[PDB]
Amino acid sequence: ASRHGQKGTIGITYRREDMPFTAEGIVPDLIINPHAIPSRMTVAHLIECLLSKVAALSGNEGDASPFTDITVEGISKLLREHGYQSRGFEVMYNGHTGKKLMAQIFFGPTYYQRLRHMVDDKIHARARGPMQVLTRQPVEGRSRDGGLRFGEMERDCMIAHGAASFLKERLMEASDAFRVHICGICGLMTVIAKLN
Amino acid sequence: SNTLFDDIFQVSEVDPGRYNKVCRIEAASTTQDQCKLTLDINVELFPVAAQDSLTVTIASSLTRSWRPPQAGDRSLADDYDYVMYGTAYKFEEVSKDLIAVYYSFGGLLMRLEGNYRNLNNLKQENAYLLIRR
Amino acid sequence: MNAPDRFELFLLGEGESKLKIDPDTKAPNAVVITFEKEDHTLGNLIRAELLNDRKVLFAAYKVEHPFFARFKLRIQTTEGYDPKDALKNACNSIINKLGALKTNFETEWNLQTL
Amino acid sequence: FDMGGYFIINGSEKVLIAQERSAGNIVQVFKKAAPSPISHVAEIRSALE
Amino acid sequence: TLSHLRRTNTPIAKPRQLHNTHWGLVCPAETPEGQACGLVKNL
Amino acid sequence: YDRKVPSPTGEYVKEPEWVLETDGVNLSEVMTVPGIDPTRIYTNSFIDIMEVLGIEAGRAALYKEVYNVIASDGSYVNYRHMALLVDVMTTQGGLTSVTRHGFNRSNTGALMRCSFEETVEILFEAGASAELDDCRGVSENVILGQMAPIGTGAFDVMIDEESLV
Amino acid sequence: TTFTHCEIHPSMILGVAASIIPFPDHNQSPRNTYQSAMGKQAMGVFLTNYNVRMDTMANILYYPQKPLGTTRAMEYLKFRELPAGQNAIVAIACYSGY
Amino acid sequence: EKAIPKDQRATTPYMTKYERARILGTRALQISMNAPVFVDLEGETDPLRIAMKELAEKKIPLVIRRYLPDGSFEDWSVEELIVDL
Amino acid sequence: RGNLMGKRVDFSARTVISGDPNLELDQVGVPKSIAKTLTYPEVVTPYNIDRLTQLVRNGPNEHPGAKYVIRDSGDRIDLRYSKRAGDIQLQYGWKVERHIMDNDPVLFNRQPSLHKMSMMAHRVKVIPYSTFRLNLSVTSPYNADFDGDEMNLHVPQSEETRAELSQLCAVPLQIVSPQSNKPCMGIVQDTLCGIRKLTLRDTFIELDQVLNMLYWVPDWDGVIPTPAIIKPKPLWSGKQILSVAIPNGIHLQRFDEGTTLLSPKDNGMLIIDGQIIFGVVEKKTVGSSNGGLIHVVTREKGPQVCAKLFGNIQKVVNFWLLHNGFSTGIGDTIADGPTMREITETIAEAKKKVLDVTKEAQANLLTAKHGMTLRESFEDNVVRFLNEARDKAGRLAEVNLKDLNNVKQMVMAGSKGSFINIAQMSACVGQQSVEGKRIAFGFVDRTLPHFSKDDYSPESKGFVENSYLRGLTPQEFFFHAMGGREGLIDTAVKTAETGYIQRRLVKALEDIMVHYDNTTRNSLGNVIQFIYGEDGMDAAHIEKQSLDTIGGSDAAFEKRYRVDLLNTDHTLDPSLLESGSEILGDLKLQVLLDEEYKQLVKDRKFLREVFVDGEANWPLPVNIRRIIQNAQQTFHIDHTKPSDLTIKDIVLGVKDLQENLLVLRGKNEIIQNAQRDAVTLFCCLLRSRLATRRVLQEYRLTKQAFDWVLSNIEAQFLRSVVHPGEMVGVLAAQSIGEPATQMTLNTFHFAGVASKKVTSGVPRLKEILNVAKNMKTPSLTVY
Amino acid sequence: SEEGPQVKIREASKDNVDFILSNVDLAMANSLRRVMIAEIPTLAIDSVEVETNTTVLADEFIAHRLGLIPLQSMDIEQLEYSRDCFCEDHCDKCSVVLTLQAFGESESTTNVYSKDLVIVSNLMGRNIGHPIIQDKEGNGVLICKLRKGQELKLTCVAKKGIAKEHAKWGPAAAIEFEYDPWNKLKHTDYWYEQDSAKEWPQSKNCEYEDPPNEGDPFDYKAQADTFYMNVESVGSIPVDQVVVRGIDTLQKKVASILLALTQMDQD
Amino acid sequence: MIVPVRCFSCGKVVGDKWESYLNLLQEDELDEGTALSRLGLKRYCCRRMILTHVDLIEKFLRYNP
RNA sequence: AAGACCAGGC
Ligand SMILES: [Mg+2]
Ligand SMILES: [Mg+2]
Ligand SMILES: [Zn+2]
Ligand SMILES: [Zn+2]
Ligand SMILES: [Zn+2]
Repeated sequence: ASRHGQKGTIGITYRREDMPFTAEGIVPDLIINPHAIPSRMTVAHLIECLLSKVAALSGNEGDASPFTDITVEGISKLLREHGYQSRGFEVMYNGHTGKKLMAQIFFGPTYYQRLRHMVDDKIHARARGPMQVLTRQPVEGRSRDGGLRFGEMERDCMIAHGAASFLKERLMEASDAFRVHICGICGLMTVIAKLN
Repeated sequence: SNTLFDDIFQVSEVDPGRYNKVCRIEAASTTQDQCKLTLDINVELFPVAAQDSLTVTIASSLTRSWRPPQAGDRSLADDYDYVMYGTAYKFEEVSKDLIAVYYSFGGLLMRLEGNYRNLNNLKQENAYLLIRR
Repeated sequence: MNAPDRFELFLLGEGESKLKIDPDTKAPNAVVITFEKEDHTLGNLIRAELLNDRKVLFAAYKVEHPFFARFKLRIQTTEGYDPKDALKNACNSIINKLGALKTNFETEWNLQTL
Repeated sequence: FDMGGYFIINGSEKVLIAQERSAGNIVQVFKKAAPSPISHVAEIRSALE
Repeated sequence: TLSHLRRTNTPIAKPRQLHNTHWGLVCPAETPEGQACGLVKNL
Repeated sequence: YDRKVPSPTGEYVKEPEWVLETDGVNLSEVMTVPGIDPTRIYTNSFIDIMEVLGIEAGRAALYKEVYNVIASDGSYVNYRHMALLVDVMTTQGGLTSVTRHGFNRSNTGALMRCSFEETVEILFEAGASAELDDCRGVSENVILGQMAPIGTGAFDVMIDEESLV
Repeated sequence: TTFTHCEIHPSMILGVAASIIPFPDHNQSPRNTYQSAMGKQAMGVFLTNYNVRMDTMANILYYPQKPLGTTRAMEYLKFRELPAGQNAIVAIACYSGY
Repeated sequence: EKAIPKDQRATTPYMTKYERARILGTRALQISMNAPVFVDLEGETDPLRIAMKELAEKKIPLVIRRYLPDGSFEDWSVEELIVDL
Repeated sequence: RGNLMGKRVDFSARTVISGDPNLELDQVGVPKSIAKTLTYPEVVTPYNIDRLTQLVRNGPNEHPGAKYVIRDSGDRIDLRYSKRAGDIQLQYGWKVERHIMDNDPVLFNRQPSLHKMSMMAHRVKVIPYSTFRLNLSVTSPYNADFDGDEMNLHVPQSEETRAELSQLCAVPLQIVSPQSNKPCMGIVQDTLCGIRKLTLRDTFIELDQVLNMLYWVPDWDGVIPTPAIIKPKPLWSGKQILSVAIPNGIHLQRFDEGTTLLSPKDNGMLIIDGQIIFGVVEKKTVGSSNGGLIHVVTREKGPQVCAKLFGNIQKVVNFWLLHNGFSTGIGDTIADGPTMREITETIAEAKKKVLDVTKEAQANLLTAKHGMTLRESFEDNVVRFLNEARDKAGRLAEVNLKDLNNVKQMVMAGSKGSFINIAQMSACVGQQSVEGKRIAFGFVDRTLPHFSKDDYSPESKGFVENSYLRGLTPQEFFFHAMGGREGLIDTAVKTAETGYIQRRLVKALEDIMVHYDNTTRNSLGNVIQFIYGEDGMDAAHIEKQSLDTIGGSDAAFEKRYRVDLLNTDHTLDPSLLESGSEILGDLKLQVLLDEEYKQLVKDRKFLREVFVDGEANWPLPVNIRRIIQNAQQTFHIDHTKPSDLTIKDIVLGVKDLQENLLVLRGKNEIIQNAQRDAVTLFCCLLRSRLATRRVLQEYRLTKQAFDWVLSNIEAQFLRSVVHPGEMVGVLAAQSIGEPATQMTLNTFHFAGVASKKVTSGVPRLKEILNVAKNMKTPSLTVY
Repeated sequence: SEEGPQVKIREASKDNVDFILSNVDLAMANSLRRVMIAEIPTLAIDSVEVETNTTVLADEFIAHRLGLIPLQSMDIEQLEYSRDCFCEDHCDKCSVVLTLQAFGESESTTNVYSKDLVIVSNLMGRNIGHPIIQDKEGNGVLICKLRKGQELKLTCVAKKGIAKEHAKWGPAAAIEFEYDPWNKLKHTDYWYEQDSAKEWPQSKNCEYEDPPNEGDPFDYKAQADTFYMNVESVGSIPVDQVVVRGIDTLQKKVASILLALTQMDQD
Repeated sequence: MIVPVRCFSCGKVVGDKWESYLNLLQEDELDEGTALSRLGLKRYCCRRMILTHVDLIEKFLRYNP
């Protein structure tokens, strides 16, 4: 994420040959999507990333210090004399064709941060395995090669569905499933099954 | 086959309403009294001034897919400056005789008004529109 | 760790041959070719060439999933002119431009000082 | 850079967290609930230091 | 590390709402979402 | 308040009207008043409507008030779903809430009632009032881990008969 | 017209972790709360001496990068001198839909 | 005891989603296990797609027992239930 | 409640979700290492034994593979060890635990699972990368995005557990949903945003691209359609090529505002058989809206034919956008010099408005608004003069937005962004609030230590003069700060509160399922609704159809349904019917059109006393309008040549229909009397769409076509009857509990007046359900 | 100059080729730019065998580091790819081997360069595996640093690969590319507030075309023709060659397609 | 952390310039921008390669063992 | 094993 709470996985990765490219022949280390902007109302991010255009360029200081008198008009005025389109925009070219992009783009340098939670320490999957001793159920946790809780709230939406055969198995042969001997008179588990 | 309508209109309004290539156009026909035309022209192919003498025509051919023209032998029915392709989508009774038709060239609209498109404009999925001069 | 192989972007792993041609059963006389281990570098370029040939009614390529090397060409031409020959000429044409562009460039470069 | 302020308890660093609580020995008045025998209550939490 | 060394805790009127008086003494923005939001504070 | 009313000519007209709105409830006392239409008067307290105008008038008001939470909110649920709630809270007699003081105190299946709240005293007095259990509730059949009498498992399947071709 | 005191600099009301926000006053006010939880979730050099300590989990940035956009509060925070974050070049387009 | 006569049967004469779902499955069970097959398997070699083929032709030999809430019930064969749905 | 009802389970996965715009709707990008672990235990049959002996040899290492091979006298054979994983002499009768593989029944969940649509069958598409991919448009019902959530998948280990997975819960046959008798997946984000772009009147494409898009649609019959423009340079309209995604005989019509079949705004929507005639496509069409394209295409064509439709729309739109671009710059929140100027003087004027009322309240001339304080009426007077001021400023930026404005453009698609955003960001932020009141006096007699005491003015009390692009002041920031947390608080409190509400609902309805006599019951077999939903209908097959006889003058109704053969002036002109001239005069028939026209007053009477507000638009089964166009399109009817049905054909056949529309079948009067009742509404609509004057006059049906209209209806109706079994208990709870989660600002918008406040939202819902004998806002409304 | 696509060199250097590229199709100039980036092969270290690394950097850090170091690829043609060459693992026919030994002798920091890499494998007299030094002083790329008692002993084994493979291999850098500055073909629509002309900056290449002017009805027939580039070498291959081989690699793998039609044609 | 060989964004070798940079700032007293000029970084993704860089290695060496 | 606590993720 950037520094204005713009949480974002990664999704796919293109080599510089497919990526949109400016007329100068630059390439974004990162595409994110205009939809994560106007509902979230993070205007500093559209600032900082403009701001750091004039940082990279003039070798100058990124004074994003809060209650100063630094303005968007300001930044830009500097950028406009500094060689560019004052509001960010740069006519990028599509990668595959090199056909000019009908939109122009706000092209920014913007401190992003790489957070904990990489995909590969949570990619759990089980088909049976270890099993608690008390209740004969899937041990817990992703690092015990556990299994997922198919909690009651999950249950409801199988019943809603009317999926009966499933919800059964997915509660027996996917879990506890056991075999005891019952009394035909009293009905309890007394029966000393001296089997074989 | 074969034409279905012919008349020469005087353009009395060119509204570029918040569009950049396209345009709504208002016209009366030089000859015919109670006749009027409202149409969407692609101004960025064919510039439509005020008061031009646009000659309007509606064919219906000269069926399968499309082929790149192509004038290797091809000669489609045009001494025509400008040619679109439409669908009729509602036919309307504007009192007594005064009938009106509605055409779509993929969203480029066309409203037309008279009373003698009878033996001519039968409810079709055909129609090519042709302008000249 | 569920990352594919890096070179599978140009090595045809056994089985996979480079060109597979199959007959388009939608519209008469037209075919759909599959280029294992290729993309827009190559696709877009052939497709545009097929476009200067007046004998080709229809021509398009599409990268089905960008996970994968593959891309698909669909070619349609006029009765009498086999689809593959279109590829063959638009291919040879590419070469004859490229081949010429190179030597044009060189007599240029070979002028400059610095 | 490591600025201190923790402890080390079996080679595991430990930060004591500020605990927050209402001060003692200040006097305060509280209009008690609408269905109750008492109208207002004055309260002093008293402790020595 | 810097932030955890400047933490706060409050156990059990309107004790999560950022109160007028916090101005300059607690951070107006630092606090964890949900579970114990507004109670845990950073100076 | 705005209100649409049949015209003396056919269609519905906007006829506006003076409506009185209150802070507090005494029903059996303000409908008995002169000047006021005692046939349209309404109160958001569905507990009073229930007591004054009977259960059926209640069931209706409860709905109005449930639906009002939803449709004020921007949403729209289908009448069937809400009404189905509204009817359960009603077919008992008065107003059975959706808490352990409502549905759960009713005499459904011992096993199915226990899975909600107060798991122990529910099972206790069940051993005490020695209750036979249907095992027709979803929950019972879950516990025991057999297929519920639910959608897929509402019927049974058997063979023919005809046999062979 | 009857002052007694004066603030040092308004910026100071902010925490440690919200003082990395570059124009938090141009941002809407939850968000900053969010960043404030993620500043912490970051990777970078957490200590100029990791090659010597021996703890469960470390996570260090191959190339960390003091940002192009700073807050006077960062200096006393030691941020330009120990970042987590890199000045990634950034596109705001719908491209491939991914 | 007890049933309900083959005449005076109220229930939807159609076959419900929930009915067929279980029918197919129960067939798709016997099919997946090597029990014999009642249609010219036209290429199709999958138990469930086969059941769908036997279901379309009505050569599934099974009977729903629909229980009413009073306890008594009505029988319907898969040969005699309309499969519009 | 924790290990019996229910449990931790085997045969599952979790990972981070990721959006895949080249995946199928009902698919499930699954990582290969997962598919390397989970295992459907397959029996061995001569139909499989080849692709199965194959499937052993690959072992648990290569993808399409297998561990353990179960035999008779049940015995495991572990295929990563064992001196025999290479040999292996299979048999019909043995099981083989193959890897999960392409195109498989999985059950793909996401918490919190408050829905039948948080669960679904997806089809399995094995992929690279440790991640689950899914089509963007299965985003809505799951309520994912990819700030990196994380989702589950359970693998059925039986043949009918996978039948029951796919014949029942599969993503498509889930598109249109009981909850709101409308569909719960639409087009979203880029797709939804550029579909608007692509579709503008201004948008044209030329050959090259037109052929790749064409080719990019997978069910495209290889028929390049003729371009709208053939003149200089054959060009296509965006609208045009798009239609190649929309199937055959798909008819749909709208009219938004001032829409004239000449759409001088290019608004509304008219789709005439799988081709679009006018009107910028966006949310209201391809959204998950009510009368929209997916509602139609499903009901109409299939679920499959519709799920296929999902993909196509994207495949094209996405592509078009991949080569159009869309960005959003900070340049997108800059207004005119004039407009910033005038915006600020907007606040200035409304500033000295609040200032003058304050100055009045001070000379003790502020009059006591009846029923409120002196003070409290001042709170009203301001927050009103202050919102008033901010919205006006806000809608003054909205006027000033160019049409090429990235913000304004997503707002127009309806992809992200609404009015307040533009408002905020560019204009003024507005008044802040905690506890419904402006900012607390927190320090004794003022808000922040920086103003004098007793300061009632806006900037003291917590108005934010500024935009976000403007920047905010220190104090302004803090007050924002304060309204901030308040939200974050109750978002934590709401999702917990409503989370318990649902748990109770669900456990309070549970086994209320519809039994095989169409009566809603439970474990004791108590009756709850004698006929489910009051009408025996499933809520998916239902739609907002307009009751033609409620509105309009008696005069206007008259000339609409009246047929008087004995009046020369009110007969069916012999142009309409083929018998027409031979009909004029005639008692024997007039007695039928008479008692038809009486039956239709009994109707207008009966409805006007049910729906007492005139509201003529009610949810109802079997959309008749679609069957009519569908008839007059299938059968190609010319609107000059005379129909060919007797009055006896129509009248006597419409009364014939109504017999066959069975919900209940019992052969005794009691049952047949609720049968008469469950249908009463529907048949109103019937008689109002299928009346003599209408069938003849308006949509000119021929005998042959008519009998088809009559036929579909019967069959469509019968298909709409709720299925015995249906677990309507749970269905009903989650159908109420789910919106409850999505309830914003749990205060109100009644706080413009300082006590027009009425408890609404989640607090109310808590009372209602608890039967709260001491509510916060009791009130009489008196008439 | 002749038949097909024309080239004009505006500026040239060992680092940058500036050129117009006239009378070519769009689809081509691009497919060039693309191969240029990804597909013209080159040598770079692919395998490190570390013996001692008492350094303050991690092993596989420094591995990655030499990964990037630009090795001389002017004779890349006579080296086979390891994957092909019939030699178990590697030989002098398919791989260059390098050696890096350094040690802190100084109390002061002991810097470590690419000038420091020493070859070993038999070069069989060809141009291959000289770490390119564009530096003013004679030591480019600063690999790692050593304190005092610090030691690094390793054995890089450069092999032939391409950008698609890993970017350590692409010889290409930044490639400036542009078609038609005045937006005559209206392939883009300029965002604005006031006046697009005062609001965007006339391209560098504006002097190399005509005015819009002004005036005349948009030209619909006009196609994507003429392109402006300026290709920049990383060092391994000469600038001038990067195009040449780009143009060629394109031609070569279009030819492999043609050829591959001849085979499957058998039956 | 040691100056990167090659800019993440374009690929131009920037690693051989950390040397020549610190020198151009200290001995010639230039400012960051005009020193990035003289070093031949014009595409600013490469200007960002250097100006953002913190050379933490210098501290790690500081540790004796 | 497993209980307790704390951080934390949608
Ligand atoms: Mg979201
Ligand atoms: Mg999310
Ligand atoms: Zn016993
Ligand atoms: Zn070798
Ligand atoms: Zn760079």
